[PDB]
Amino acid sequence: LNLQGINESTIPKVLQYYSAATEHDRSWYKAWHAWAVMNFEAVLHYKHQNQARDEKKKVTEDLSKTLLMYTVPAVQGFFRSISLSRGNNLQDTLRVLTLWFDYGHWPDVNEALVEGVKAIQIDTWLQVIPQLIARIDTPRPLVGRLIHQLLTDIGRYHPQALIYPLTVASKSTTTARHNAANKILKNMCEHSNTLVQQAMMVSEELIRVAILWHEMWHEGLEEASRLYFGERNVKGMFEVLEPLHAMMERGPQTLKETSFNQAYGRDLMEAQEWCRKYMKSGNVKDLTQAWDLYYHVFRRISKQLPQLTSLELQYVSPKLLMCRDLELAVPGTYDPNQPIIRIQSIAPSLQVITSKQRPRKLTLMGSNGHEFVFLLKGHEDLRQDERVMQLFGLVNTLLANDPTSLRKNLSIQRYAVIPLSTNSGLIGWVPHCDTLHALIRDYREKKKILLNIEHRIMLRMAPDYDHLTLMQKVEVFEHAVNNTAGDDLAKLLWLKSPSSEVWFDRRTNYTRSLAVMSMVGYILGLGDRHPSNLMLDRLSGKILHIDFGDCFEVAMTREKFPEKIPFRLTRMLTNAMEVTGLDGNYRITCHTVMEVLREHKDSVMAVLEAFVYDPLLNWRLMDTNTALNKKAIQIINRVRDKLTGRDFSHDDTLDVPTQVELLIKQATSHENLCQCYIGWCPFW
Amino acid sequence: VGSDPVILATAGYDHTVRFWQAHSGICTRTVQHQDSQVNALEVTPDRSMIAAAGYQHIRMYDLNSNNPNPIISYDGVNKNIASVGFHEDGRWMYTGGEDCTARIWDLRSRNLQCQRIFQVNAPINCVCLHPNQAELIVGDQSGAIHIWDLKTDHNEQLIPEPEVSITSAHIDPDASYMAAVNSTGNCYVWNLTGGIGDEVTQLIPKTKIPAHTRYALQCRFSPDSTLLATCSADQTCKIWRTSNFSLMTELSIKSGNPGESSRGWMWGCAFSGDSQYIVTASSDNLARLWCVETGEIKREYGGHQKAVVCLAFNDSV
Amino acid sequence: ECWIDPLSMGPQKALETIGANLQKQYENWQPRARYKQSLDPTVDEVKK
Amino acid sequence: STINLQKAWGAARRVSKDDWLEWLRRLSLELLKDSSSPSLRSCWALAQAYNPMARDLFNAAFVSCWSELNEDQQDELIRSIELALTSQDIAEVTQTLLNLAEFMEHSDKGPLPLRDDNGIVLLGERAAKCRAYAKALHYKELEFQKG
Repeated sequence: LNLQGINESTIPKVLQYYSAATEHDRSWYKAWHAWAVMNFEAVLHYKHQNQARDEKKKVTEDLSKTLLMYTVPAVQGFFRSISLSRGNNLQDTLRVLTLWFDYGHWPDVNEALVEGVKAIQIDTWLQVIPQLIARIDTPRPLVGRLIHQLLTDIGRYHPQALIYPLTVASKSTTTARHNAANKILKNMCEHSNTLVQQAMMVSEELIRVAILWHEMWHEGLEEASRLYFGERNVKGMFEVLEPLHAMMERGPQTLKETSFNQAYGRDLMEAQEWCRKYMKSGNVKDLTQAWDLYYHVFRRISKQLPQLTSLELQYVSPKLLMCRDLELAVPGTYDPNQPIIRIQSIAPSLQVITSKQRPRKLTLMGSNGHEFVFLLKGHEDLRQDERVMQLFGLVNTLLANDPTSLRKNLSIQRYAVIPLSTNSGLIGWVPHCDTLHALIRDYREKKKILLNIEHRIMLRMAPDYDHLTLMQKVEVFEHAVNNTAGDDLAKLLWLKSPSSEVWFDRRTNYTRSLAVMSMVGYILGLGDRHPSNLMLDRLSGKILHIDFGDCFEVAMTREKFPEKIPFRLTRMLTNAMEVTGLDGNYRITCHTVMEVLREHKDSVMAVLEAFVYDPLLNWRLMDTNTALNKKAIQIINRVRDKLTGRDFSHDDTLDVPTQVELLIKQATSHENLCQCYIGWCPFW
Repeated sequence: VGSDPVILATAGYDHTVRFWQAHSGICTRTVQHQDSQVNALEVTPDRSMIAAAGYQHIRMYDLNSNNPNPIISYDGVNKNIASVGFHEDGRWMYTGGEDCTARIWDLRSRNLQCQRIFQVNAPINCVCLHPNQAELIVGDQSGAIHIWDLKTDHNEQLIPEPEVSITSAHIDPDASYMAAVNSTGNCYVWNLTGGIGDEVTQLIPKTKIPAHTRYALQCRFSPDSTLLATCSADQTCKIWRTSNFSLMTELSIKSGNPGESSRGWMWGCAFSGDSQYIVTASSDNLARLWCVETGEIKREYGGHQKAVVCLAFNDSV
Repeated sequence: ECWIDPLSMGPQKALETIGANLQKQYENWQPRARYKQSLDPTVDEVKK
Repeated sequence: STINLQKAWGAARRVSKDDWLEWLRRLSLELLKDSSSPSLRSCWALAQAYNPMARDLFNAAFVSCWSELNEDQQDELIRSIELALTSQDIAEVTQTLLNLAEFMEHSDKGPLPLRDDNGIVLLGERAAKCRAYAKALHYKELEFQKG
């Protein structure tokens, strides 16, 4: 394959070889994995050659026989390579899913899968419960029927792995998903029933906590004001507000909802009368009375919201206060090996974080006795973060397996992510952390240094900084960098550390962890890494990345304030490392991480392809664009080029040392840095 | 300003355009330029009105009358205007922007909209009209020089070095050599094949001069076409003789002291009417009238609050 | 304070709320009287 | 309250380990007795009975004293610190005074100026013989930053 390539003549040969290998060593894992992956590539090669030739009657019927000739070997092989690995079957199991979803509607592929699903252990599928439920409503009946039957048996053993994603699906807006989820829950109830009732309540109450009525009305009136006064979209304005009226038409379910309907509810209903009068009259004087009432309550809400520093369970949701010694386990703690750390009790106070989104700080008491703190984000879809955490899990596994990486103790710090709806969900709170922006703010206030000193110097030297040409920007940026000592993080890392011996260990961990997430972020495409989005562990020294909202080079794609920096390698971070510079720990660590990922490119590619192609996550790619399948294919191709090292130039392949060096130059280039949005803080 | 034979305008971030006098060094009159900086000035060959290319507006101020509002405010553009050309007949006006779309503007026509467009891949950093008035050289951030013909539209794309932003490029009045400059600090000289009707305009690479260590900013031949001044971010305005491509004189504005960071970039090189003197703007807010042969600051112009990015110089009788 | 936790409501709102409740409480005994609250007053404010 | 201190500074007649250890004990107890903050001054009696108590308050006694001193006593003290480290260095005494110099770096007052440059060369050489290679590295990085 390395000499010739993949084509019509090699595939029959390399199959003869891998088959012989399998014959001579049946038990050998690699012989089955290689045979399986080869068959699977023979499928996708003839599929993409069909679309290249046929798209661009008899040929599709021949393609049916042709791919099914290679599909049944692939399935049987992946199932056998799963049992042999017994703990490193992620790649193989996802490939089974990709094959099942694509071709499993065929009787022969279905049969092979049925026999396989029987043979394979049920613990293996727990890895890929997200990907299964993503296709819970597959239009193909023969596929969907076997999904249900598999989920059924995942319910009967390890139900804690299923209740959380099922409860989210059960309250999905689209009818087919929630129907399937309820039909599965109906079957789950017979085994336990107690778990289903508990999780359905807890999740409903957590959603109520996650977005209160006055918070929903606030975001709704903001959107409706932008539609009306901005765009002059009156019908779309009613589409924003009419769910909020139907929301209150349930009635006051808690004391907070009672006092809301008391104070505002009367005015909102009166404004709805003007809206319903406008619907059958069409007067400006009618609708202006409604906007007067809407802006009346909006201003009252806007005045209230800063005062809502904390929410008491007795008021916001007393159901959760009553909850004692629940069997439903703490989210993202369940392990089939460990004993279930079930929820003991919920604390009465919720320390509401004062941010733009106003996240909560949920904290649960475990049955083991340890507290578990969480972050309840509202209106921020967390399915991306969940998938990204699956990727980091894989990468940590790969680094553990590599001896060089293991010796260096390389790993990515990750945290639990548990979605609750399309809007809200729980994030696991990482302790002993604080954002880089906060650290620099507190250091500069201590040392009496102006927080925005670099920005102020720029605007002093050239007040039109935003509107300056590229060369002009580079001059101003460099003049600021030369006239500011960028050592704040290094200095504060020293002062914070109790002793030099600890400090050195903190700095070694910091440097290696940063390099690991620089390379991984580059491949994944993670942009928008301003200092508020990364936080530093004040004990271990490891860096943590949060808020992976932008992926697959969205920042580069967007016209406004495009980011040309692959990963954050600013001067302050460089100073925090060894005095010599990036040439030391950072460069050597990058080589090791890149080499391991390139060696295991197939595993990384398989995981990346599955979640990108998922229909639920297709929305992000469609928003990035300006069909959907073509855009996804291009993104996957770019990621593959990065792993090979042909990203910089397609014509010439680049070795790992050469590729790393080019990446460092681009990240540290003055011209690229200047373009970056000022909020990114290119000067820290 | 206008009635005086020599013109010497100056403008930068301070939103003014100060018209100096070369013989004295006194600010005759300023002109306001709000909403933006000025990226490139240009006196018209007719000398009736100066130009001032800025952000989303090419303004053109009067040279004869004093203290007037902008005569022309060509709007309808975005992402700045890097440079402005002028047709020697005085009818057509060229521009270049970061929108990767060259244009041509008919001053005589009252239409706000432009006339022709030459879209390219990467943002256009500099324009230069060929003296024959038939070819339009167009640099870009990717490195690709072009020659958009003004009659056949046959752009002959050319990349001296891959993936280096070419920042300026000039061609001497006798159409002998064409020089280009990139952010590395090289000076690619090209020998012009003698074609006018054929429009072959073949560019033969002569010498890559290793002019500066850091980013170079502007190059421009003299009207004599004997000297090639080359400015850079190293605070030195080198002057290369066209024949031998050697450094005849090095005009530097360095401190002469290691303890002085970012004194200011040098991006001005305007030869005198007879190539005896050379004006030079710097980011230290000061214009400097240098001497070509000796290398001495004859006069220094001060009074600009902010940096000085542009110059204008016109000795046309 | 006046059967109101001041730290629950935030500083400024709590002070207004306690003044309102205190008026009601007094209005149980003397409902027909002009009430005029002073909340962290100055000296002139008390004088006037 | 600087007669016994100046004897403990300009003695330098110690030709063994326990001699310098005795100098340390006398130095610590004199700083406690001196110390302006009475919470420390109260612990002087216990420190005489128990050696660990005296050593745990060493850095705090020093800072309390070193702030009161009107510069002249600071030079008298720093000169004595230089002599002790440079000549007749004892591992136990050294790592005490190295932990004092590190504690002084973390303080707002700033590092004690000894023989110029805050003794970036002396303390590095001394930490190297103490085999405190992380302190050695930190100090050697400060020297690299200067040149």
